[PDB]
Amino acid sequence: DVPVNLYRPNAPFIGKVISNEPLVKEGGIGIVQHIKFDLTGGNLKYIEGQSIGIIPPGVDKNGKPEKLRLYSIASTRHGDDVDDKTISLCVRQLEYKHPESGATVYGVCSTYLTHIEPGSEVKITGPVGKEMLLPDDPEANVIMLATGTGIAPMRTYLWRMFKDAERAANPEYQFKGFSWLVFGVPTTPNILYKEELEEIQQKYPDNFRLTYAISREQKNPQGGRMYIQDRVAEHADQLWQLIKNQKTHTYICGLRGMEEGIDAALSAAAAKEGVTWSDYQKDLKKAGRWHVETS
Ligand SMILES: Cc1cc2nc3c(=O)[nH]c(=O)nc-3n(C[C@H](O)[C@H](O)[C@H](O)COP(=O)(O)OP(=O)(O)OC[C@H]3O[C@@H](n4cnc5c(N)ncnc54)[C@H](O)[C@@H]3O)c2cc1C
Ligand SMILES: NC(=O)c1ccc[n+]([C@@H]2O[C@H](COP(=O)([O-])OP(=O)(O)OC[C@H]3O[C@@H](n4cnc5c(N)ncnc54)[C@H](OP(=O)(O)O)[C@@H]3O)[C@@H](O)[C@H]2O)c1
Repeated sequence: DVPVNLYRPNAPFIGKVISNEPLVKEGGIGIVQHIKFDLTGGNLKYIEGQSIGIIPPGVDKNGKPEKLRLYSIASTRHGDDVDDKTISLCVRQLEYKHPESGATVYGVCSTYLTHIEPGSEVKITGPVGKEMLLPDDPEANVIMLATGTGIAPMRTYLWRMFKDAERAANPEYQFKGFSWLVFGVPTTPNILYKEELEEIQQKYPDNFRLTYAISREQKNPQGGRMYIQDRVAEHADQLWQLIKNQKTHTYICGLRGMEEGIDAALSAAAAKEGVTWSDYQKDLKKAGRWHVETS
């Protein structure tokens, strides 16, 4: 049922870029682009939470062809236009200062993508992944913890759940549970899809909660910059109480250094009721209700 590897690296699907739009507003840090590709002419199908690979042109320092890089799909299975004809990505241009050099280094595939022009042909593979799938149960509770581009799979869940056109297209999935997104980014201008996320909260106040952790505009109780683990700590009991429901699913996507703080917070909450979080968590993973995707 779940589509996987309809296209592989040795024979990728060649899709055409339809649009490449900026997501970081003025005054924000870095570049993050929402890129939409045309899937017509191929049979690439996918579902929420999956990823696709992108093979950039060129060779590496050793003269070897560039390998694919994975990107979390940012659109629902129907595409942003709900026409089953496209797929979108949320790509940050990777750039860092070279060790003891000061010179900025630019990621190969992400620079290629963020600067790509509409009409360009791109090699796509996939889809891949069965670790971040959304429950078919419309009554489920969905906790979403994300940082930066980790918002990608969350957008696919939230759009399917709350977009008017999606609800009209998915008679089998009329969401009426509770979803809570805790999103961490450095600045307000960096809140990806801010306008749309807030529109959902306004229209579905009883079904969607939105919490931000803005590091350059907020500080935690300790005086440090506000990060996602700080928000989880702040609402640890509320989160634990929700997680206890057998119908609750939790999704974590973003940097590889966020789970540690998250676990510390939930561990203290569960310990109050004589529960060892590490063990409970293991059981949640085994049951397919604790979804993590970081790097
Ligand atoms: C399952 C999955 C989903 C992903 N989803 C997304 C997504 O939705 N959006 C997105 O933008 N990215 C996503 N990524 C990351 C993506 O796959 C690429 O790794 C990213 O875009 C960088 O690739 P690049 O080709 O631009 O950089 P490359 O040319 O491949 O350079 C990367 C290399 O630079 C070095 N490096 C990286 N960071 C630093 C640093 N901070 N300091 C010093 N050295 C460093 C490392 O040696 C690294 O191997 C995802 C990754 C995976 C595994
Ligand atoms: N499938 C996957 O494995 C998957 C999928 C999608 C994304 N990703 C990963 O997620 C990352 C997205 O990064 P981005 O560039 O989009 O992020 P970003 O916009 O630069 O920032 C995200 C926020 O996280 C903060 N942060 C730093 N260390 C943290 C920690 N240990 N715990 C929690 N927050 C921390 C940052 O701090 P400051 O404000 O102080 O800078 C910032 O506010 C990528 O590196 C990508 O590899 C992985």
